[PDB]
Amino acid sequence: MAGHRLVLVLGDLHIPHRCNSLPAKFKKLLVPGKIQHILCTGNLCTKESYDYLKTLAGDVHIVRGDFDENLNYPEQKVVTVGQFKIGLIHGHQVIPWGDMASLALLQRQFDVDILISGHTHKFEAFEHENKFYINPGSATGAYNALETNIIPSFVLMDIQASTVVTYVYQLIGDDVKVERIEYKKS
Amino acid sequence: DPLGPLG
Repeated sequence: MAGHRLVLVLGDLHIPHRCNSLPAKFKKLLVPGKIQHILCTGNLCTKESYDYLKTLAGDVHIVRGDFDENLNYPEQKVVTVGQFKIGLIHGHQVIPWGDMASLALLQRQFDVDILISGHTHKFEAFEHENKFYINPGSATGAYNALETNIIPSFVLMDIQASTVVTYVYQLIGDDVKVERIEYKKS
Repeated sequence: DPLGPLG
């Protein structure tokens, strides 16, 4: 993976109010010395989880969730990694949640190739009208505003040239499912 | 391969 840039994408942990920690099998995968950047959708919700992210990578980016204690976090962020402009927002601002029309407006407003958002606690990674939309879900399986059957998940973006290969990690039963999703810039 | 970049 020389020349690849590995970006961990996760959020909605809701530690400690809703969950105590990440699943054991996720923690065995998330080890220091591999990830280059972390893009976090927020709702950590405390400094202890931010410190944990810093153990995984030096470059940690977080946006403000509606339950985060740290009010210094920006509401939204745009970053460039390789050839991709990437937008990041927690997503409680999007009503109804996950609304495709509202996310596409945010894509155009941020002017990004990839838009990352959270809040639904439901993993999604898909291309729509030649732009890419990622929701990493909740890496702890925290309950959301509506329901409790939440699949723990996170995403890893492997960026090279104008291609991103998005690896999705889901805890289904007690086993980790891994799938690979490709998106190419035009 | 099986766990991608985290394997």
